[PDB]
Amino acid sequence: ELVMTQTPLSLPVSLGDQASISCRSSQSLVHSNGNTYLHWYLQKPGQSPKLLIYKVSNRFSGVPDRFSGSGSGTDFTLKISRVEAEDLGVYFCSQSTHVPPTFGGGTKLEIKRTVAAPSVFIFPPSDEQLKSGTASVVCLLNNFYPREAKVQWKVDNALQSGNSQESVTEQDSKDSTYSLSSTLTLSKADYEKHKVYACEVTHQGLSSPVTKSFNRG
Amino acid sequence: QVQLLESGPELKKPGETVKISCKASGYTFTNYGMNWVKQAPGKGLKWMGWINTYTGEPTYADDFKGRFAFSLETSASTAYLQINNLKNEDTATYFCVQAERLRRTFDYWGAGTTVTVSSASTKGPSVFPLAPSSKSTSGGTAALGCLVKDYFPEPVTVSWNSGALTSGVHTFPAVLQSSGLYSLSSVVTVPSSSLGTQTYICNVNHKPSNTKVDKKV
Repeated sequence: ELVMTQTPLSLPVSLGDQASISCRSSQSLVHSNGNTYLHWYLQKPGQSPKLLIYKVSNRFSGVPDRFSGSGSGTDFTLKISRVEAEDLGVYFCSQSTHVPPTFGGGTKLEIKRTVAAPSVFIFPPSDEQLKSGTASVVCLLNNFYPREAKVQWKVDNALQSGNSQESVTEQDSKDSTYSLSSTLTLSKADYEKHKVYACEVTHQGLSSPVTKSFNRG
Repeated sequence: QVQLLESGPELKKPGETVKISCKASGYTFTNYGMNWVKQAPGKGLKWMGWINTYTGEPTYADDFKGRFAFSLETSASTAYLQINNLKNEDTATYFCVQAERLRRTFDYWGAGTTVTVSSASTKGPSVFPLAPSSKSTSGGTAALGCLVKDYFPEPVTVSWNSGALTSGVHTFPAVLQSSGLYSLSSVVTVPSSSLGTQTYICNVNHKPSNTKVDKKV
């Protein structure tokens, strides 16, 4: 199997600016017949992928000329002059030269803005939930940027691991930020077995990791 | 048009069989190879194989030789994908893709059919409040939220104040718990001053179980 590695996993961009996504293949995609079957697709949330560029530089029918492709053997590049809102999504490169057709891992084009530290909130489990044998502790990181954040849980100062799940929203349309929730789940007994519950958020926008906490339970 | 219309979403249990269809427009049916690609939640794109619309011969990718069957109904211009002895790992969105020989590209993609394999039984969620910081009432912006946990299957819809409240609202993507049950939280940032005057109710609806709950927070 041939491997296609798309360099920019995520590409922050300002509207109107140029975007450049890279694709590198394990082997030369130069078929022995001459052609180089390296194509580019864009897939938007909830939608099926869409062919943009084929055979390195050929724009498929209907595709805006601001989209262009280059490259020759194992290295290829897709460029988008003047990025538009409708251009935001995941770009996949794909090869059809070798045995089984393979796709790159995808590059997410996103809106680049200023750094925003998250607003951190912590919620203890409700009495109604505890009353059912479970205890969920929720840590909220509100409207931050970039997406990278670090939320470490601590129960009576002991660092937790493996007992939490976190969800993240898509970049906000108005302010271009992200929000994230981290849920720490414990049995009621284990929950009532400790004092302080705290989530420590460490984001590029904070001067030093911030931690919010409570201690009942 | 190259139109490709796939069948509805499928909810299955391990070991069962599924048959997904893809109706294409005639007068071009035999002009493309009918490929199939899988996309597991947040995973890459995996080519499964294709079937010759001119001869009816399937070619399966190494990773899909065994429980997968490519078929066609040349009369109804319809292509089918069948997966037997279904596994959790089959949970994905399956695309029916028309491909052209010369360009060797994936020209038209179907909408994609979502298949969810699980042993879980339909279950309405439990809705718990995510109370705004009490020991910190007047401090600018308040927390506030609802934890909608342990439900199956997706989706769930959550509004606030019957829809009058949308700004600041962040409803996170569900997360599959180790129990095989989904859980999610919907939060909202309000002014601490509004706490006590402005009442907040999250409206949670789970159609699969015909469950509807309003929770004052």
